[PDB]
This record gives sequence, structure tokens and C-alpha cells, in this order.
Amino acid sequence: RCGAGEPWGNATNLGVPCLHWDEVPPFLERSPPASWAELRGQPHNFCRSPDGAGRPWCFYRNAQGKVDWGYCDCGQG
Repeated sequence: RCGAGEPWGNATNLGVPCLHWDEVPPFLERSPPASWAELRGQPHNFCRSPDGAGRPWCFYRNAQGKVDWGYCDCGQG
């Protein structure tokens, strides 16, 4: 039950949980496609959509200690 454009919430697409936007390390492993400082979900974690294509995505933190970003479509990655 995953339509494109609809985020899973706190999981990059359908995999790794979204870390908090203010908890994103200044030295990041992935480069973000857009300036997300205005996603303004800093206090919390939840997919955001900087892309005018209606494509939500968040930063996921995995058990490797990594924090990267992924599209939240639950089937578009």
C-alpha cells in the first residue's frame, strides 16, 4: 500500500529509519540534492519534500554509523 509521493514517515522509502533533521552531522556522507535548511523539520524526523516534483525524502541513519538520504516513496528507489 505504497503510492509514489507518499512517505512511509520515518523510513527512507521502505528501508532505513529517518534521523532527525537537526541531528544531521555537518560532515555528511551523502550530498543532498537541495538546500534542506528550509525543510524546517529540525526538531523532529520525518520525510520532507524540497523537490517541486512532490518527491519526499529524508536522511536515514544505519547501524554502520552512516547518515545518508533516500526518497520516501516506499517503492521508487
